[PDB]
Parts: sequence; C-alpha cells; structure tokens
Amino acid sequence: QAENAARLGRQVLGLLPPPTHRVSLTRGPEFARGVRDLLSKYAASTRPTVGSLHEALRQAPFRQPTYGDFLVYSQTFSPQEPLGTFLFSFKQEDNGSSMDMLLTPTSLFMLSGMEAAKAPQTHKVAGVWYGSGSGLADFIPNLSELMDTGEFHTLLTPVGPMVQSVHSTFVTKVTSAMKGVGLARDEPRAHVGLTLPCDMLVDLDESCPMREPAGLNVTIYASLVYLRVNQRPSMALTFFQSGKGFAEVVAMIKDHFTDVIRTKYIQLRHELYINRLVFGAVCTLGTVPFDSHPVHQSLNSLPVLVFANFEAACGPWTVFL
Amino acid sequence: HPGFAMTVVRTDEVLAEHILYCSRASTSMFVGLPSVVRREVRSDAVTFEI
Amino acid sequence: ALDKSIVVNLTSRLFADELAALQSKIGSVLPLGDCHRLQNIQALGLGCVCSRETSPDYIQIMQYLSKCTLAVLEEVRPDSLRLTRMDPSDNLQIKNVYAPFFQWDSNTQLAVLPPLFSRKDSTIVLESNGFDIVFPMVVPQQLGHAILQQLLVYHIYSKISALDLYTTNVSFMGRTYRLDVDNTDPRTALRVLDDLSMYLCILSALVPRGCLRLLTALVRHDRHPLTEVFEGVVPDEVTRIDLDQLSVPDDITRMRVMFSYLQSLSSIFNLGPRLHVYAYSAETLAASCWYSPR
Repeated sequence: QAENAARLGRQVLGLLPPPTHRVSLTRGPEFARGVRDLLSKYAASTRPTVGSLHEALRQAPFRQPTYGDFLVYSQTFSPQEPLGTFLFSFKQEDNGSSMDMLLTPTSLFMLSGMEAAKAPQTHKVAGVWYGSGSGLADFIPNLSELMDTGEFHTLLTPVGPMVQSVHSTFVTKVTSAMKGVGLARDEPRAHVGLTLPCDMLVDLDESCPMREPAGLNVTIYASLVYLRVNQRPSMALTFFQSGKGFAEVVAMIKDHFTDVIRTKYIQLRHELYINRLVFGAVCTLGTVPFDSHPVHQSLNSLPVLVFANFEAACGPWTVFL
Repeated sequence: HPGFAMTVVRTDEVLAEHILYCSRASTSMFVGLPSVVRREVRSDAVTFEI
Repeated sequence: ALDKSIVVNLTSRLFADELAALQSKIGSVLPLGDCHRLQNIQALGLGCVCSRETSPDYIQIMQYLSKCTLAVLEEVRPDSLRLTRMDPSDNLQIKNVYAPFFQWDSNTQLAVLPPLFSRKDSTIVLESNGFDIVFPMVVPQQLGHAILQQLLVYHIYSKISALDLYTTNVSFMGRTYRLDVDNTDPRTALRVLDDLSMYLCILSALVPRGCLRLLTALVRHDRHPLTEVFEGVVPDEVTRIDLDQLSVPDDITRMRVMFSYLQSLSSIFNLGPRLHVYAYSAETLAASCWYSPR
C-alpha cells in the first residue's frame, strides 16, 4: 500500500517550482554548470536521436495558471456546457455567505432581450437552456435602471474559460481559469481552449488582400453596447479578433457600430440626458498566438468555434464612443 | 476605317523542359555543421530549427 | 528556454560605402514583417509603407509600427545582416545611436516613432540591391507625445489654408526642432481628426458649471503661472454658460462622464509599444529595458 504512497514521493518531488539559484562561493565555478535552460543551441550530429537530445527536451519553460473557484446556483449556470465557454462574474452586493453569480454569453443574451435577427443562431439555443427571460431577471431587479445610467460595464469582471464543473441539484461548482492555459481535468495531458459561438464572434481582419504584417500575437477583444429597442433599454455583446493593436481597433469598432450610434442618437434631439450619453465599453480578454486555425464545430444545432493555445489576460473596461 | 493605322504587340509564354550541362569540378563546396535552435515555445507544441 | 535570432540572407555583396553606415549603427531598432530566422531584405525596412515616390503619411506609418515585431541588430557581416528579436516581456540591451540626440538616464520611459525630422539622415538607400531601408526613431515619452501633438495641429491648419513657425516647430526645454513636412498624405491623419471632432464636442456638452465659475473667479485677478494662456481676459463664451445656479448633484453625474470619456482619449493619442528603462549606462550609451506588449 506504500507503493501508492511511493507514487506521491515521485510526483510531488518531481512537480515543484524550480528552486533559487544559490551556490556558496567556496565551491567555485560550479554554478555555471547549474545553468541549463539558458542554453538554447543544442549540438546536432549526422544521425541525431532521442538519446542525443533527451537532455535537450528536458529544459522547458515554467507555466502554471491560477484557477478560480466559484460556487454558483444551479439555475443560472445551465447544467450542460461545452466545457470551454467564456465567463463573467457579475457582482452587486455580498448578501450571502458564499453565493456567486456567473454569466455565459448565451445567458447574457437572454438578459439583454434584443431582436432575433441580430443573432439568428443562438436565440433558439439560448431559449432552450432557460425560460422566457424571467428566470434570470428575478435575481437582478435593477436591469431597467442599470442600463439607463450605464453602470453595467462596471460590474462585469471577465474571468476566462471553464476548466471543470461538478454539477449537483441545487449548487453547481465551477472551476474557471485565469492567466493562461488551463489544464484539462478529465482527459490527462490535455489543454482546455476557449470556445465562442460563431454567431457572437465578429472577425476584424479580413481582406481580398486587394499586405498586412505577421506577428506572434492576436488579441480577442470583448465589447458591450448600450442601445434602445422598442423604446426599452437593452444591451448587445459582440466579440472581436484582431492583431491591429489598440490604436486601430477603437477606430475600427466605431465603423462596425455606425448604425447603432446613428439610430440611438436620433432620439436625443428631443431629450438630452447626460446619463444616456454613455454608449459602450471594450475589455481585453487576453492574447491568442498567431496562425492557429479556429476550428468549426457543431453542437446541440449550434456552430461553435474553438481556439487552441488560448491564454487569458484580463484588462479594464474603457468607454469608447 | 479611321484616319490612322496601328500595330499590335503581344507576349507569349512556353513551358519548356531544359537540358543543363555542367563541366566537372567547376565549384568547390564547403559544408558546415548543423545545429539545433529551439524557439517559439507554446503550450500545445514546441517549434525547432535545423 | 527561448531563443531569439534573425539572420537575413542577402543576394548581393554590399559595398564598402553602405557598410560603413551600417557599421556606425550596430545598436539600433528596426521593425520587420515576419517571425522567422531567414528573411528577405524587403521586410527589414520600414520603407514598405514609406517610399520616396509614394507620399508618406506619418500617422499611417505610426499606425503601421504597432503591428510589427521589433528587432535589434547584432552584427553587420558583408553578406548577411544578423539581428536579435524583442518579445514581451524580455529584458535586453539597447544602445542609442539615434542622430537627433537626446539624453536618457536610469528610470526613464521610451517609445518608438517614425522619422519625423530628417528622412535623408535617418534612412540609408542600398544601391547594390535597389531596396532602401528606413530606421524609426526612439524618443522619451514626453517628446513622444509632444511631436504627435504638433502633427495633429498641423493638419488642422493646412486645411484652413485651402505661417510655418507656429505649425511645424515642436517645442521642448532648451531646444526647438523642425518637422519634416513637404509631401504628406492627410487622409489617414484626418480620420484621427474626424474622431477628435466626435470626442471634443461631446465634452463641450457635459461641461461642469462650477468649474466654469472657478475660472471666472480665478483669471480676472488671481493670476497663476500656468493660466497665462487666457492672458488675463475671460473668453466671451464662458460668461454665457454661467447664468444658471449651481447645484452639487448635477455635477456629480457630469464629472463621472467627464472622467469616463478621458478614458477614451488614450485610444486616440496612443504611441507604439512602450519601453520602460530601468538601468541606463551613460558613457557606454547602452541601456536595459523590457519590451511592453501592444
């Protein structure tokens, strides 16, 4: 039975942070032999083999993300998910000991209440994960007034993708990911990527070409737009995929939402409320490495993109207009 | 027929196969040593260079 | 761990003329297009967007500069250029040979700008290969802003003309300089001005009334060192808006929106990628810094 305990002697002492490089001076120049991962040009031969390069593969960078542990009502977080969705932590007031509220982008489409033609795919899918929209509106009574003065983009803190979720009847545990690549729980040695519905994502770089430079980086941006439909305030969340840098995309997002700016601001020739002037916000959901192909999927149908090698790095909310 | 006349210029392209003859010992060659450079390390894969 | 090296193949042996300029700038930052070891020379220059016969537009060139990766030279061999790479976030040596010279120190901040003073000085042409190479300029962040401040003012006052001492001269403590404007395409420099007309007239609508009444109490008698812009006379407009009575909870809703739109003016006055220098040697002209992400 100690052979099972001898396994934890191997794995725990094998998996540690690397210790500090500290060698006493009386030993001499032995410390230069203790520097291996800074060496990055390994010698090759006529016929190289793994036994020639098993030392070369042994140095690897130090990557460990920081997880988030959320305790959620089983009503808000729909019990079946594709295990890689994006999340949000909505926060109003600590009323309970530990109860937390989490919003998938299919769920935030239900609290929005926009027309069907803006997102013609997810409206059927998000209509069967939930009720008619009052199952989630009972928890936030201020959804009329949080849209008027425009405080809703100040109450969302972007979290990242899922990792694990153990589901019970009343209480659902959600294990999320921050800082980067979350380790997959059920499949060993796998990595959970970030999945978006194809309807919500709006690509930005698209050309005939009719040339743009390459890079290492492309940054997914979140967006959230205050608007009015049926003379009732409602929100609209879209995503962006671009590597243009922050100085361009703010001008590019204005060209996407041109009509939404125009149809709203016809109203304020009559009534000019300073609380109404706030329009939208843009966060930074973290970087994606270049030339990774987003792979289409199909779920139930619902087409869902996927991003391998996603890493998360949350940012502030800045008010664009 | 209007007042002027006119000439016309084209181009033409032919896929041709070719015989290349080379005399003996015309080039002295130098062959170095191959090395291995590791870079652009990510979480799903590691890219090398030889 | 990670390697960083770009060695550039080149199809013709360089002359001793053009090698002497490249030997002069052995520590220098130039952007390039792709991320590989081997690379053609047609990506090394910044002049794929800024050529001679093409009229350059320095906003679009600066817009170009945030996309690309940046690279530092190591050696100039007479056939192959050899460079090292900059990735966020990595500490690296940087050495300023840049010709309109400014002085740095430890704990300073930097930025990368297109050449805005002397193109002929800061670009060398390669007659052997026929392709020219354009070098950007590294600037501390105060003058990194203050040159872009003047160039936005200039395209405002060239359109009204459809003289030069007020529009083309970037001011600084101790020195004055000349911007290089002979051929500028204003259309990418005017879309930035098109968004400035959006933000600035919204900020003229939600103006706090008490902060207007503060200047009516200030600039008439209370003269301060940094209020010499008004020269002691109130503008005619400011007397018109202050007819209403003051109340606190009007301005509480206003000043938060005044606050929230000045968050947006970061996005229109952005520089390139920034460089926070922690240690700078003086007599060696070397430095050390970590490259920031965009």
